[PDB]
Amino acid sequence: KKISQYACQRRTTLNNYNQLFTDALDILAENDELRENEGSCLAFMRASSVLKSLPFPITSMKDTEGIPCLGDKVKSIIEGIIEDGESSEAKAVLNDERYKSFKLFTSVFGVGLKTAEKWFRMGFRTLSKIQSDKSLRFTQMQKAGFLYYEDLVSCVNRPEAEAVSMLVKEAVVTFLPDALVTMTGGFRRGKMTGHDVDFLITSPEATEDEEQQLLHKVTDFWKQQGLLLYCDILEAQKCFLILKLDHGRVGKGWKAIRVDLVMCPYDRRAFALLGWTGSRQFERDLRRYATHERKMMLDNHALYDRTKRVFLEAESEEEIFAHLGLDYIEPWERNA
DNA sequence: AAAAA
DNA sequence: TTTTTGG
DNA sequence: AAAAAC
Ligand SMILES: [Mg+2]
Ligand code: NA
Ligand SMILES: [Zn+2]
Ligand SMILES: [Zn+2]
Repeated sequence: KKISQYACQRRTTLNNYNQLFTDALDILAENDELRENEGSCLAFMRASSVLKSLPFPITSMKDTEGIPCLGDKVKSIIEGIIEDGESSEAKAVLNDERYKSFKLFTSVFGVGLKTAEKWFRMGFRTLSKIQSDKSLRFTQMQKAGFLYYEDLVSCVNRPEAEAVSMLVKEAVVTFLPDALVTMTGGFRRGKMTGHDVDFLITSPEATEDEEQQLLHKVTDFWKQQGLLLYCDILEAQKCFLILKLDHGRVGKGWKAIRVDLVMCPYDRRAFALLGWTGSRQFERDLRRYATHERKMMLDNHALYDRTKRVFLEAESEEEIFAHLGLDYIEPWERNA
């Protein structure tokens, strides 16, 4: 059948038969992100995403016929990999000094595009030279990023994610006993690793005040146990944390783990769950499909119909998919 | 960079 | 061709 | 301004 240009109309499981092509496309996309070429970045991310959905490996140029998001530039890259098993374009990016510096600097929690560019233009090339510099001033986020660097750069596995789930649930039910805690992100899509562990917290009986106070109560509780290594609460309501995960719950005997908690009103739980499950590409295409194909607006809180001038209600992800005129895609099929 | 407008 | 690309 | 998210 006809492969859609939208990730939300494709089933993308973790069994990628085209990793040789998508690893090269992911490097080219990352370079364009670093060079602030948003458009070329998006074109390589879409091409990589569509190849990830294929139930077979590309073995010839003829196999690319009728596949969307594969223009002339992308087909040249695929042709080159079929030729000798390597991408000369991706190899050049991997050896580029700006690309190497941007990957290294942005690997620090609290360092993005602007700070990485600033440090590179100052002549810095290593994290050791940045940390030991007497003139540089670091944000509270960067201080935590450097202090827990080794732990944060190693990836979180499923036993660790589960151990964190237990800590989150134990803390949450202490203040809201009827609260529902769901692991979202990559782990909900079936990944066996991740950079962090994400949770959606919601309560069917909590008041507007109770809902607002929960993340402050849970983080104060952890601060008292000496488990809160970093905390930033944002406006729903969410927090970006670093938690101390003791070895015994799954050297120094503990591991720093990046955790994100999202508190949402009970009614909006389907929109939040859908938004936080991801992948990033699946979310982008859901919103793009809603706008361009249905004249609808979708976000983590709601679904709005621009023609009917009404907000559409949903108690489940299935209901959101049905409002959009999409076949339901399971979370493990959203790895776009 | 690719597809829609 | 010019505009959009999550937002 | 910057970073943090899927
Ligand atoms: Mg995650
Ligand atoms: Na970063
Ligand atoms: Zn996260
Ligand atoms: Zn909204």
